Formats: sequence, structure tokens, C-alpha cells
Amino acid sequence: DEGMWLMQQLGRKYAQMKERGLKMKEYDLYNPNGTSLKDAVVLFDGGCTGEVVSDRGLVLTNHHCGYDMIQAHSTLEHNYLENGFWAMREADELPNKDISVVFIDKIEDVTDYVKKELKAIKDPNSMDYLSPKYLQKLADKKAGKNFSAKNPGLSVEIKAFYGGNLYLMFTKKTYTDVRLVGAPPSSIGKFGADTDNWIWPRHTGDFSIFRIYADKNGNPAPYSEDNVPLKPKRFFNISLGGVQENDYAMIMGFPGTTHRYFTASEVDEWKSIDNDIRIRMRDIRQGVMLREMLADPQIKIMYSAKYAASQNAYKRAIGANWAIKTRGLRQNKQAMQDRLIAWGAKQGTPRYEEAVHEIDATVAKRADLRRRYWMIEEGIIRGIEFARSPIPTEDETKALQDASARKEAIDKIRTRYSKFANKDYSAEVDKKVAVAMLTEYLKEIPYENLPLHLRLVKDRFAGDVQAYVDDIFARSVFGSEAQFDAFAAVPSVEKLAEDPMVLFASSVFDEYRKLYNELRPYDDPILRAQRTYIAGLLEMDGDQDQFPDANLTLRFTYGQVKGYSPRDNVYYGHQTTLDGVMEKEDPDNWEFVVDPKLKAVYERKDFGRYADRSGRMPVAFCATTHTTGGNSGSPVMNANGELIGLNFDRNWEGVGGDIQYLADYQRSIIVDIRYVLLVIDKVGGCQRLLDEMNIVP
Amino acid sequence: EGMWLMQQLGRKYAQMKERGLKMKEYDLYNPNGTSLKDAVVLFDGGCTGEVVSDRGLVLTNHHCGYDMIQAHSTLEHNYLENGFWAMREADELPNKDISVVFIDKIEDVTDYVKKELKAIKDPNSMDYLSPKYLQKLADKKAGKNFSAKNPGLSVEIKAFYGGNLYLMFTKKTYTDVRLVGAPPSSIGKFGADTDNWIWPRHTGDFSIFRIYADKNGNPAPYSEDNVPLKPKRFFNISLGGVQENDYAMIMGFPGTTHRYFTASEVDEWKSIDNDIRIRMRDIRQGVMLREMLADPQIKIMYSAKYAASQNAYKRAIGANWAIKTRGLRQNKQAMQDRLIAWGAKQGTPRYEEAVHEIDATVAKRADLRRRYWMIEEGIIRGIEFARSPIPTEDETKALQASARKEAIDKIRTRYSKFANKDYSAEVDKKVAVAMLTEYLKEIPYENLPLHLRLVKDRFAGDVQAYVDDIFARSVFGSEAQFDAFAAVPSVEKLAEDPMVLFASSVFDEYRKLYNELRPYDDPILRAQRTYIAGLLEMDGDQDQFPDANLTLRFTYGQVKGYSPRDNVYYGHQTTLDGVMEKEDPDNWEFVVDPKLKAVYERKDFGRYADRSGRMPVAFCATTHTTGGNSGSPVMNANGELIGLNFDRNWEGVGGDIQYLADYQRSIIVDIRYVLLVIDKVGGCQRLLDEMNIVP
Ligand SMILES: O=C(c1ccco1)N1CCN(C(=O)C2CC2)CC1
Ligand SMILES: [Cl-]
Ligand SMILES: [Cl-]
Ligand SMILES: [Cl-]
Repeated sequence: DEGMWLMQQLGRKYAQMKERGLKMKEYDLYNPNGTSLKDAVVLFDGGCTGEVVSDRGLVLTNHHCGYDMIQAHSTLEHNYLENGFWAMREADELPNKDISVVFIDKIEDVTDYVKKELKAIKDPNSMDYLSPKYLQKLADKKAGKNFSAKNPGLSVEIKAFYGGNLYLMFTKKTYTDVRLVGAPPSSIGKFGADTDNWIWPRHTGDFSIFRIYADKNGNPAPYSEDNVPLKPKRFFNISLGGVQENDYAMIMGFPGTTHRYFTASEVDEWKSIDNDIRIRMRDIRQGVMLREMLADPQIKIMYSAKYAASQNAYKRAIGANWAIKTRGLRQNKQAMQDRLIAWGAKQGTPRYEEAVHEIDATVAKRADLRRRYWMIEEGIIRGIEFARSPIPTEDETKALQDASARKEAIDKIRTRYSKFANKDYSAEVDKKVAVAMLTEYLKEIPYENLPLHLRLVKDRFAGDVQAYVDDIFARSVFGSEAQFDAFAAVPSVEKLAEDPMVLFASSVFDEYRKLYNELRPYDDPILRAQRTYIAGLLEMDGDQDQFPDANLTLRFTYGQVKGYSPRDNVYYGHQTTLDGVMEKEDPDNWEFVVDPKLKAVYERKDFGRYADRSGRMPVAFCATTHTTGGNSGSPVMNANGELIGLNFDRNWEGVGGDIQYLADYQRSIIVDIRYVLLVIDKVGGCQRLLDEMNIVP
Repeated sequence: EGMWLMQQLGRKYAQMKERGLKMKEYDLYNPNGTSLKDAVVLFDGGCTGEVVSDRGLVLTNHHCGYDMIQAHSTLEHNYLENGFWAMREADELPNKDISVVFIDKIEDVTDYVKKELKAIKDPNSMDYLSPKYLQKLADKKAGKNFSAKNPGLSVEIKAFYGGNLYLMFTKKTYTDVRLVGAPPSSIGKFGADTDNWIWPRHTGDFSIFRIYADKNGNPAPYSEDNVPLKPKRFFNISLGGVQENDYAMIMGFPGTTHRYFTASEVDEWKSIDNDIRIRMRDIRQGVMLREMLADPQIKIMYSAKYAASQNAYKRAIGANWAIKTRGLRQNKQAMQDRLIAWGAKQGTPRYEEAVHEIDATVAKRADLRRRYWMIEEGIIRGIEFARSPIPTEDETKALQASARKEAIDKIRTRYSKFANKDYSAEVDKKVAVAMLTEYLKEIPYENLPLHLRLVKDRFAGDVQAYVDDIFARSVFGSEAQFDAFAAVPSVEKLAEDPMVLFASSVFDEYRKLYNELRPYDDPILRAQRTYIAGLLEMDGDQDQFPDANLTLRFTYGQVKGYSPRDNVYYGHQTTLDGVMEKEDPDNWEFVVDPKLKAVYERKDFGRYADRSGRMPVAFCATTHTTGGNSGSPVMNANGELIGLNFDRNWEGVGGDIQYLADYQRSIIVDIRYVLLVIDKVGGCQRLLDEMNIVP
């Protein structure tokens, strides 16, 4: 609903934005033929958003976006992840390998051009209209001969929108010398840690600071000690006026994916297959894992990251299923398609109804296969660690069956075994997880649909899953270090070909690939029918109140700074304060430890000009803007386009917002810029960063 | 902020009127006439109730009438799960061992008691707080045969303000109190233990009884000839509901408070009582929950034991949160420093000397009190085999006449009650191993119960081996082991039994500690009499309420929510929509009654829904309540019944020491929801018809 709009759509939305509180001129925010605020927004490291906040190329993004760079520069002597990092001079800023920042220099509507090129149809069922390779050939044809060589730093890209009904060409300027400037300690940058992931109220100071470097003329250049900070076209002014309830707020960023045009049958499938299987399987896996971590402190160390990684999409699936159950997502998709079908019946065009029918029939036909795919992927591929145990390659098997190439094959198999059975791997914990996961899997998937090796549970082990799992480890070459070393001393192809763990791993990966290959053909009829479906929706209600699905391209969203009621008699306001950080402090819980410098700032009330009118220190706020994954680090703007915060998360109640925006529950979780400036100032002491920013009263 | 004596209504009336009270002072409480006070009862010795009709109908909580509902429940008529609704007066069920107490008269007898006390002689005498001594004074004042001349009536004198004020109560007790109605446990106990001490709350915590009496309305024990009581006063039911900031008041019987604790007593309560209970119960509950989650049969056997341990565990967590965040220690220190400065100015050092006596007594008993709480939480309540059978002196002087079979039958009966259908020796061994490991780390060898010295002396510090040996060799370790003993019993076998020796040794230490600690109570009590006398002489009795002591009190405040933490607000009222949001059919605690779910779907709310069409369930207020206030009537500015108190939020449990204006709330079931359940769930129209319902 309240969407993720193309920059092209700013003109037709401007009057509504102005009535909602926007004060800046249209072309100061986005001008297709000149400098605008859009020029200060970047795609940070391929998956996050960032923003230029100074005339010397300073960039703000999330702490979780700059996390890998902070970690790569951290050592036992200088742990920047734990204590933070504050370069006191430009020369002290740390270079980063494999980093990039992408500016969206120009955006052009190329729909007529692409649709004319597509008319050279050899097959009406061709998927070239969505092919990155085909669209790149069209982009290169339009840009010119050797565009990259004639315009160093620039690149051209064409993307499909609205299921293939609109095409845009993007001219991108990429910088790869992006240096680490500053970061708060992890105690501030990831205060809630995994406990507060997807949670509002939130008290996390999720920010990090970088700087774009370039050659003498401000042109992209790879890392060089001769590189100078970039003087940009445009940068954000920082506001210290703060936020109040109902204030207009807007974001620009790169939301990755949405499913706003799902049919009601696709919502049912997402719930009953994707989400229910992920929920059921991850709850079993996490339950066994948590019992083991709580019983042994060494298991807690080894499995904490694996447990946290499994919980993230588990919580998302719980939040999404809550929306399907309580917010009528299925019903609203059904009403959307019924309205198009009725309109098509009056227009004399049955193609829209035929398109929705094709989608329903394809969804109904692939149900059993998709259920088997999610069951094996969640239950075994992700669920059981020994599923990713070493499988000897065709060349490794050939090598072991007269040359020194045998010792090469054994060293390659050993390297993979050592990575599988690493310092974090527990065979005992894995056997307990596998016994619970396989018991559920064997209950859901019938004998004739099982991966060949799992048929042994009934055929050889009399249905005893524990005995089958015990036998895999007792007899396998990868069951223990001593078992691998005995194999490595006297290796034979015959031993590997009959190895119970190799056979299990090969069997489950064979079934996983067979299911993927059987399911792949069903994607194309749905994609082709969605092109007709979305064309009808656009022709009927206009490209005015229905936004194109997110596809990792630059979008804007607007709303207001506003809290919400999660449940009966409970209200979550629009703003958190430093008090909330102090209430959550737990020194014996690594997630909720409070930085001593920050604790003293709170006690002394050394808030300077960053505190609100009442003298309280703001930390974070939430807004009715429509965001998703990819929007992490996005600039949050005032009615005047000044920076008031950075988006860093969204509440679990609004995760169903990827299918249907939830006005009364969905919120973007934003770190207040006043808190960002307080941490740089009072925790980092990095005055030079404050001085180079343009701070407005 | 307080729990005021009825005598203090005159002094508080002007403030109550400015806060919204509309009723006349003597219509609420009249010392020599009929008033609203005459419709409040002490229900079954520990709860509050209220008369709501001219035929003696009484409302109280579902958890207050729980034992009576359970005693009348069978597999054929399970009233606990299905509810109970007597469709005629003759169908109302009698209850053995039940009582309702009316407070007929209250008199200040301070001068009388203090004059009688002047003839003591021993200055340290504790007769000024003795129930026996005060009863002798009560009998002397009322008359020799008072209860014979005034049937159903009895007198009682209680001390207040640490012995600085005395009141005589004339009580009328009725023991024929019949069960009339109750919602199913799914409504009466909706949150079950998960929502205990929790606001927002969606529990319809109510049950209905009726007072029966003889032909003249006089108390009489159960008789089929008994007729319903026509009371002199009953509450009118209001259907006008509540709004945020509305004046609310309660009358009831709060049991205990510690409003005059010194700062050293707050430190002791935190560092000994609460920290030990928290640490020990967390270990016990952790092992118990692991076992209940791994075996569904263990979950059935240990659910009630787990829930019983959690209740005071949660209270202790809430109390320690207040000590840590609300400055309870600091405010007590400021209170005593202000009295000490005032005493220094007046030239009276007795108040400073009294605070010093309390501090020195608290400091002197620290190690003993730590050892007491450690054994009580760690072993007496922590380990089930601590309450295993200990052969009596009569039983040992019988095994070594042929009444050896009678001794074995008595020991067998006790063994069968210890190792019952809910007892798991394996679960108990795991709990004991974790509890004793912590206990042995905290209590040094020279302070251990004699049998626990064997962990170091005989078992090389292996707690698991010591516990395994107790069960392997004990006659109470298994059924087969008991039966082998019962066939060939000898006193020598019992005298050397590892479980008997453990149980005897831990109970000996527990009693020795209790006996060593008991003498420290008296100097503190005597010093508190002087301390509270000074506080009252300095600042007066009109802000400083007397500690709760299971006597009738009133409290007033407003219907108001609160902010539990940064950016979170809990409103003043919950709705039926909140019950539906919490529904979980595969969680026995959050199952929703089908008749109630249907009422919500069809919106069959009648005259009970609010102005917006939403059905209220519960509300909260800034009244000051504690244990004993369960079932208390909640009144309007006009004295009409708007709800029943049934709980208080965990954030306000520190309110027994210091009232917490911004956090402490009484959790009340809305009377509109009570009527909705009687009407649409129970179908008991006759109960609605006999109540006086005001528009
Ligand atoms: O360090 C290793 C290891 C294995 C292979 C290379 O390093 N491990 C894994 C297994 N571990 C355990 O299971 C701990 C007893 C709990 C922790 C030690
Ligand atoms: Cl058509
Ligand atoms: Cl909504
Ligand atoms: Cl009466």
C-alpha cells in the first residue's frame, strides 16, 4: 500500500507529500536533469544504503552495514569491534578491500526502447524480457561503443519493473576506495544484539562512518595512497531540531524485494508451505540446540552464532504468519484480483482473468513438490550439519582409483573434513539435532519420496532413527578424527562409495537438486502471467497508488513519526530515550552491556544541543515509512530534506508489509541523528567529523 | 498512598472529596450507625468479599473460592473446569470450614490498653503485642459472657503503629456460606500462572457465594433449615463503567506491610531474603523445567510444584527491582535521619537509640539469617526427600507388644504420601544435586547439618555420589526397598538410614537456626514502638498509615494506567479483544471458553459494553493494596460497585515498603465483565434480578 516509489513518480506524488508536510522544492529532492538530494544517497557495499554528509565525502550507514570492515581491522591489540574506532585525522582512516559505494548518476525511462527491441520475438514465451544478460545487451547498445572506457567510473544498467511493464536505465558511478572513519563500540552499535532484532521499542545506536576517496579530479579510483577525499555534487545537512509525533518523515534507499502483486493462492502457499515448514523445522532445530547450549557452556560458545542465524528468518516467518492470520492479507489480494477480473469482463478483455487462473493452476500443481523442497531444505540441508559433510568429487574418486595425485586428493578431502568438523562442530549435538529433525521429516515425507539413503531407516534399522544416526557416525570416515586418519592412511574408493555419511549427504543433495529442477519450470508461467496481471492493475487503477515491487533500485517513501498499539491496552510511542538504554543495562549479559563513557554522559546529562526540549536524550524513533531489507542505513529526512536519522530495522509486526503495508503496525526503526552526533562527540571525541558536517540549528 | 484505619476517614474525607468522592462521610463509614462498611467481609480468613444483594449474595475472587469449587467438583460434574451456576437457592452448595466476618463495630482502646500495660513491671515484656494478653483485655472490656448475651458476636484487640494505637473490633461471623456461581477456570484463571502479577490482565477472577443464617438472621452453622441472610447493607452495582482519572476506592483486609523498615532492614530484605530465594528458586525451577519439557509425564506430576515455587520467586524479583531502581533504601535512610535530627533538636535521644538498636540487631543476626534462608530455600522447600518419613519416638519404641505392624502401617502411610503419584525420585535426585552443590558452596563445613559433612568426609566432595547413595541404600529410596524393610524391620536399620539421617539432620539445623534467630525479633519490635512513636509525634498520622495487620482498611486513588519502561504505556482498561488475542488452544492457560468466544463474535454485550461497543474486562487503579485485598470491592465516587480487586502488578510489589505512585497498581476485574459472564456464560438471570443495578 504506502509504497516504495520510483524517482520518476516524485512529480505525481509531490502534491500529496506537500499536503502531508513536505516543505522542500520538488527538484531539490529529485531533478532528472540536475543536482538534487538524490545525489547524496549511495548503495553501500551492494546491500545497504548510505548517505554523504559532508563536502569531503564523509558517509553515514549502519553499524551492522560497516560491521565486516570494523571486524577486518580489529585485532587483540586494537579491538575496534568492541571499543569503537575514531580516526583523529584523515590519514588515519583505514582502507577496506572489496568495498564499494554506488551513486545513481542518472535514471531514464527506456520502456518504449526495450518493448520495441522485444518485438523481435522468436518465441512468445521467451524470458529475455527479464534476463539480466539480454537487458545488459540493450543497455550497452543504448549507452554506446566502449561507454566504460569513454566515461571511467560510470556504468549502465537496465532493470524491469511492474513484472516487465516498465524499464529504467541507470547510470551508476562506483567508488571502491571507501575508508573506515568511525564506529561506536558494539555495545552501542548493536545494543539489543539478537534479543532486540525486529523489536520496537529499540535503543540501538546502529551507525558507522566511512569516507569516499577518489583521484585528483574526483573520479573513481581503486585504493591508492595518492587518493584524496571526494568532493561530492551534494551532501545532507544535519538537523538538530529533532522529531515530534506526527512530523513528516521521508526516506530514500534501495529496498531489495517485495511481493505486492501476489495472488491470494500465492499468499496461501507462502503461509502453508514456506512459513509453516520453516517455523515447524526451525523450532525443532532451535529447541534441541538451546537445550544443549544451556547444559554445556562450551556448546553455547560453539553454537551461539548458528542458533542466532537460524532465529532471524524464524522470527520473520512468525511475524509474517501473524499478519496473514490477523490482517487479512489473503482477503485483500483476493479483493484486488476480483476487482481486476470484474473490470476485464466489462472491458471485453478476458486475458487478466486468464492470467490469474494460470497463476492459481501453477501454484496448485506445484504444491506437493514445493512442500517436499521446503521440507528437505529446512529439515536437512539447513537443519543437519552432517548433510554438508565432504562428498568426494568425480576427480577425487578418479585420483584414488596410481600416481602422487592420491596424496593431493586426500589433502583436499582432509581440508573439507577439517572445515566441516571445525572448533564449533559437535558430533553429539549434531546427532541429537538430526534425530529430532529426521523423525519429523520421516513423518512428513513418505517412503517413495525419501532421499534413497533415508529408506534405510525403515528397511535396515526397523524405524529406529537414533540407531540409523548412530551407525552413520560409528562407521563413517568423517564420524571422528581417528576414523578420518585411519581412512587417510589406507584410502580406497570402495570405502568412500559405501560410507554411510557420504551416502546420506549425496542422497539428500540429489533429492534437493531433483526437486529444485522439477520446480524451476513452474516459475516462468507465473512470471509471464504476472506481466499481464500487473499490466491490467496499472491500466485499471493507474501507476499512482500502486508502487512497483522492490528490485534493489533507488526508491523514496514518506510517512510520519508515529508510534502504534501492538496489542490491547499497550501503546509504543514514537521515540526512545537514553533512559531506556539504562533500564536495559545488564553487565552479565554481553548483549545489554552499557559503555562506561555513555553511562557517565547520561549521569552527568552532558547532552549539549543534542537533547530534546524537555532535556531528555533521544536515541531512536519510528515512522510510517514503507521500508524492507536493503533500506538499512537509509537517510531519514525532515520536511526540509535535512537528515534526522538513519533507518536500521523494522518491527516484526510489519514484516508482512512486503506483501501488504500495515498502517496500524508497520514501522521503520530509525536511529535519531541527535544520538549519532552525541556518540561521535561525547563517546568518540571526534570533533573533526562534527566540524566538517553542515549542522543546522 | 495508604491503607487507612476506618477512624482516619474523618481526617482524610476533605482530601477524598477534592479527589472526586461524592458520597457523605457517614454513608461510607459510620461508627454508630449503618454504612457501606457493613457490606464488606473477611472471606474465609484471608480474602475480602462483599454483599451485593438483600438476600446475602457475596462476590469474591475465583482464586478465593477456588478450594470450595474444587471440593464440590467430581469427574461427572467438574465445576472447576466447566463453572457452576445454581439455578435455584436450594441448589447452592454448602461448604465445610468456611466463614465470613463482618466488622460490626470498631473502637479506639489505646488509653485502656496502655493503662493495663502500666501494671507489667518487666520493661521488655512482649504482652503489648500478645494475642493472648490482648484477648484477656478484650474479654474484660466486652464483659464476662459477651458472646452469650450477643450471639454471633466476638471481640478482638489488635496493636497498630508498633504498639502505639489499639483498636477493639466487634465481629459477626457466619459459617454457613454456600457456593452460588463460578465461571469456568478458563475465565476465572485465564492467564493462569503466566499472567500472575501481570498488567495488562484479561482474567475474570470472580466467584459467587451466599450467606445463610437462622430465622432471625443470626449466625448459625450449616443446617438444611437455614435461610439466606437479609443484610443491613449491600452494594449497588454500577453499569456506568470507568474512565481514565475516575476516583476509585477500596475497603478490605490487607495482611502485612513494612512501611517503617529501617534502611538496614531494606538491605537485609534484599541481600538475604530476596537474593537467596531468587538464587535458590532459579536453580530448582531450572532443573524442574528441563525435566518437565523432556518428559510429558514429569510435566503432569511437577506442574503444580513448579507453579507454587514461581509465585514468590516473581514477587522477590519485583521487590528487588524496586530496591534497585526506586530508592527504597535511600528513602528509609532519609526518614530515619529526619527523625534523628528532630530528636537532637528536642533533646530526646531515644529515637536515635531506637534506630541504632534495630541496626545493631540486624547486623548481629546476619550470618544466622543467611544460614536460615539458605537451608529453608535450598533444602526444606528445595529438596523433596528432606520431607521424607522420620520415625517418631512411639514408632521406634514399638519396633524395638506386637504393635510392630501398627508402627509399620504409620511409617508406610507417610512413605506413600511422600512417594505419591506426583513424586519422581529421578527428578528429585537431579534437583538435590544442583541445590546441594549451591548450598555446600555457601555454607561452610562447621555450619552444615551433620549429615551433609559426609559429602566431604565420605564421598570426596561428589554430591552426585552422596545423593545416589541416599536412594540406593535408603528404605524410602524405592517401593521394593520399603517393602523389604517392612518385612524385616529393625530400629538399627532406621537409625542408620541415609535418607532418615539426611531429613533429621536438615530439620535439626533448620529448628536450631529458627530458635537462635527468634530472640532477635523482640529488640526490633520494642525499638519500632519508640521509632514509630517519634515519627508520629514529628510528622503526624495523616500521610503515615499504620502497617497492614489483617484489619479493615480503606484506600483511594484513581483509574489510571502507567509507563512500565521507556516508550511503553499500559492503559487503564483491558477489553474482551485482549482475551481473543491471547487465545492458544494448545496451551491450557490461554484456552477461551466457547460460549464467551461466541459472545465476542456476535457482540452480544447487551448493557455491559462501553460507549464504543467494546467489552471491558479489567481495569487498574492507584489504590494501595496488598495480599488480603483479593476480592475487595472497588467503589465509584458514589460508593457503587465498579469491580473487584484480584491482583497487583509485579512493579508495585515493593509498595509494601514504599508506595510507588508511577508503577504500583491494583488489578481489578470490571463489574460489567462479571455481569456479562453471569448472564451470557452462566445464564443465571436470577442473580442479576436480585442485585440492585443502577443505570
Ligand atoms: O576444537 C575442537 C575441534 C575439533 C576439530 C578441530 O578442533 N573441538 C570440537 C568439539 N568440541 C566439543 O564438542 C566440546 C566437548 C564439548 C570442542 C573442541
Ligand atoms: Cl484479452
Ligand atoms: Cl494495519
Ligand atoms: Cl449484616
